[PDB]
Amino acid sequence: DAVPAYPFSLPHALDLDPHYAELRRDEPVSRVRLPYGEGTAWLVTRMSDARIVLGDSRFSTAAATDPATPRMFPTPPYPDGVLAQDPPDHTRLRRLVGKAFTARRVEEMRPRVRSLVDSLLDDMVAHGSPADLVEFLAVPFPVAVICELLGVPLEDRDLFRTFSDAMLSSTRLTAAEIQRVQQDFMVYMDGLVAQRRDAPTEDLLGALALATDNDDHLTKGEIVNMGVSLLIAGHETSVNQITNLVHLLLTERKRYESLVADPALVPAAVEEMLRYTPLVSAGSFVRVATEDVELSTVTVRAGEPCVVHFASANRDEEVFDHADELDFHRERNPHIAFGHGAHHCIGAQLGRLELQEALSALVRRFPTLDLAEPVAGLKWKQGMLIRGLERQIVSW
Ligand code: HEM
Ligand SMILES: CC[C@H]1OC(=O)[C@H](C)[C@@H](O)[C@H](C)[C@@H](O)[C@@H](C)C[C@@H](C)C(=O)[C@H](C)[C@@H](O)[C@H]1C
Repeated sequence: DAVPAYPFSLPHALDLDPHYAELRRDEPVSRVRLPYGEGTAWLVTRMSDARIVLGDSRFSTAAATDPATPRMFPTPPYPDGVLAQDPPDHTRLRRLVGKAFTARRVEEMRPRVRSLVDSLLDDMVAHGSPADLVEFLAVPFPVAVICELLGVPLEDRDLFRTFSDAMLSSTRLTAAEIQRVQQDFMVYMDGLVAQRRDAPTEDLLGALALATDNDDHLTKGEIVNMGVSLLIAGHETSVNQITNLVHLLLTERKRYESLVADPALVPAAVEEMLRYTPLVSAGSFVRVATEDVELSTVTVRAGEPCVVHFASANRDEEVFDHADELDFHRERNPHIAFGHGAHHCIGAQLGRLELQEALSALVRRFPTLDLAEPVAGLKWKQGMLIRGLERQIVSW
């Protein structure tokens, strides 16, 4: 049609396309053509609409498994995936692993997690300035945590990192490359679960194995694919967000300075930068209206698909004052960096904990921390549904 292509542009660093501000003011629900599937979808750019699309049972993610449905990513959605489940099947699927992810149990991890951080910043003072924060902190820290929590051997890091990168592909890989990797990841994760048949374990793969035999409502696909989801998300998010928050802090170095000063403002600064950063480069897993639903400016009809831009909802000038600006002293922060509704991030407390502990340590032990490579040459990941840096050389 004359419906525009979404994404609107190749992304630049952590910058928002300014069409998002235009769309927010004048056309906050707009028709867009997603890179894969057939047809058109409504793009949702404002906080109130995002909350309805993410929040209401009249929007179904399961309805989007149809290969004809528009989507951000080459492969048609895996039907046994958590994102493709609607409540109440979705609620039952999430109860299998949720206990592990409540703010209470995630708090219980802060000791082990801080020790791990210290050990790795130790190995980085040993190598000496300048060093690559990616090599020494951003990758090994979240990989260690999700490995211990799930029960995944650390010796498999290169294996699951390669699979995980492939499956967050936007334009870098083809549908058939990604379905291939998906099959391998399923068989590998099925393999690890099966090892707990006559040898149960006190870890989440432990729980996923007991479910295969003790639970009659959940298919083995769903249970095993859950293992894949936690292992992908459990390193892919935090690894990129550490590089992203650091990039935000050391470019306008006033922010890092201001945290060196008051290191107890780090929990608030993490929430503010979570609001400010497009971790999800563009759009979202799609929701299809199953009934007419009224958004701000339009009634989406049954069968019409919708896609949200999280980073755009988190720049809504009707919700956050001075949104175009990072403020660590904000009174309220009702951001949706972790989504909303049924599919609200399960790992949100873990990712909060890992971002909190990484930035605390750095601000406290490295007050001299600065970018020891040019901003113009920064190797931002290309052709993936998420943003982050491949390398971040820092001096102290
Ligand atoms: C800074 C860290 C993180 C951010 C910004 C983040 C962001 C998000 C967002 C926006 C969603 C919603 C997707 C949607 O509804 O379309 C989500 C879902 C999810 N996140 Fe996170 N996440 C983070 C950390 C983690 C961690 C540490 C894990 C696992 C250990 C994880 C696992 C998941 C899973 C499995 C889902 C899908 C949940 C469902 O479909 O019910 N995330 N995350
Ligand atoms: C369109 C962008 C989205 O990607 C997708 O839907 C991907 C195809 C999913 O299969 C990815 C690989 C799953 O592992 C998720 C469980 C990862 C978790 C972090 C998210 O939900 C994430 C926010 C995700 O929704 C977005 C990146």
